[PDB]
Amino acid sequence: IQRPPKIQVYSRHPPEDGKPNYLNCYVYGFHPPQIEIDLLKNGEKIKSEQSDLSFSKDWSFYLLSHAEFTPNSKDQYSCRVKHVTLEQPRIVKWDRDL
Amino acid sequence: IPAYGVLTI
Amino acid sequence: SHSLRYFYTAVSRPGLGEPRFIAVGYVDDTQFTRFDSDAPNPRDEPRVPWMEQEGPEYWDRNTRIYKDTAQIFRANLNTALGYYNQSEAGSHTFQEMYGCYVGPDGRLLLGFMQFAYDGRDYIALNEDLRSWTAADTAAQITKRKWEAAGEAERQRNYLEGRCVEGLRRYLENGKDTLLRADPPKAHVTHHPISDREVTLRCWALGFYPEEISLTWQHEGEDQTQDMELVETRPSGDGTFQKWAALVVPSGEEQRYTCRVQHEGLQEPLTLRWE
Repeated sequence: IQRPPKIQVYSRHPPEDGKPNYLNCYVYGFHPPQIEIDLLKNGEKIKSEQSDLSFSKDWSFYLLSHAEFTPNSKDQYSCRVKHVTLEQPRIVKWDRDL
Repeated sequence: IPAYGVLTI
Repeated sequence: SHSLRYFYTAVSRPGLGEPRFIAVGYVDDTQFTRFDSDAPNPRDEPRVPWMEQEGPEYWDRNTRIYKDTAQIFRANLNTALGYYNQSEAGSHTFQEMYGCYVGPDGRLLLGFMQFAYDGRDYIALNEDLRSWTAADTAAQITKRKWEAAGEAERQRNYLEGRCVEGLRRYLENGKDTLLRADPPKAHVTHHPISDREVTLRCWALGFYPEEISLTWQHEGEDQTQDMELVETRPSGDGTFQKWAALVVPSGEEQRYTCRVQHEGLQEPLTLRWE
């Protein structure tokens, strides 16, 4: 009865150096609800906010972790997700093309 | 307003 | 068409306390309320500015309903253990989805109310609002009880009455944002893969509501088979984003067009890499 999380990592507005933005990690279509979503900066966890647990018509859950940030063409960002269906934590880079 | 949510399965 | 929808989820956590209960409220594609049994002082709270106009008696009522509902859902998780002969050691999920869609006459179009145990259909109120569908044999026990208790009827009463009258009130509350559609601002990006193939990516950004159609067309026929549609995702400010990618040959990009339509677009959008 377990479904793996799908993951998108992306910014709210188009990225530009020195221009304040929002980093999003959208993880969805998973079950059970127990999940661990951390935003990473250059490999390390940063303070992030998480949306209220909700779910879709197929009963799978979705969440949004996000943080204010300022792209600088130096720092890398990624999203780390731990879940029962995952042997080890999955990490998804933030790629501005996606 | 939400329903009373009183349904016991 | 507008809807008012509520999403309930309770999660058991053996040895870690009472099962947590979470209830989020949606009016169309906008979360407007939220309740969390784990919060230091469990309250139904606004999550949108246009609900801040509602008085304390309003919120206090919801809080009472939600605390009740939280206890019932805990009962249900217990009962479910008996129904399925499961130990008190594992974690389990119970969910409810319900709400009302309203048609152009401002009246009930569709009332729905369903439940799930561990992510599978449990029981649901049929579209007629006068009968239930049991997903398995356990839910059949529940079905006999709710029929004998005339539950369908009073649930119909709510969906036809309280639910739509509420929805309309909320639409009025947030009329300045809920009734206007933000069109998507679309564009195409170009990403060479090799000297022979390139990915064309069609972006749709900052649109509301969530519904949208992104399709790639090679003059007439659309290429559903070889294109990557990502699920629509939240912008974080209430709007949404989505893209559709299509791998095509170098030199042939001009032959493919992206077709975008959204409720807030007077006529479909047609894009291309020039």
